[PDB]
Amino acid sequence: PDIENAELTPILPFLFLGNEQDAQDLDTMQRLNIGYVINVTTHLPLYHYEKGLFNYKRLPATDSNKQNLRQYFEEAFEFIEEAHQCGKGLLIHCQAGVSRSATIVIAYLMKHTRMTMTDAYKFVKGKRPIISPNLNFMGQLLEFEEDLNNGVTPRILTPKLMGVETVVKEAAALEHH
Ligand SMILES: [Cl-]
Repeated sequence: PDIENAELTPILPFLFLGNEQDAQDLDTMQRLNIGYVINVTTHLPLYHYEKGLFNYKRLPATDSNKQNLRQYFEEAFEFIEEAHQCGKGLLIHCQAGVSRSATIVIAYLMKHTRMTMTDAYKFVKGKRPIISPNLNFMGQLLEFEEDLNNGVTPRILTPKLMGVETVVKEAAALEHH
């Protein structure tokens, strides 16, 4: 509880990070032009699925110290890019939007923005303070960051994304860290 009943966080113009609440808030979603959802849990339902409005993708993971989240990065990344590729907004969430969801977004910012693991972590954190991936996930993000830098993973730096202004705010924010 406490500060945990936070508001849906906008990471990028087309990328939002939230909790199981925001996952249910059909009004905000349609308002924000959400067309895609990623549910990073195994037990929560794909809210509003029946309504046949958005496209979904579940990354069946728990916030355990044993969970493998890497296995899902690539997949989650495409789905995020698909939503991007076509003017739709994407909402990613888990339970509290505190550990699992965040790890995915941080990883994302890493792969598509040669941003450091710490910069990405700080960036997302800046916009959503409650953020706190678990040490298991932190290590995976560390490995991932190493993998990116050594090239064993195709870092996609295609301008296919962000417009100038977006990149500027991004850059300006990292300057604050
Ligand atoms: Cl969580």
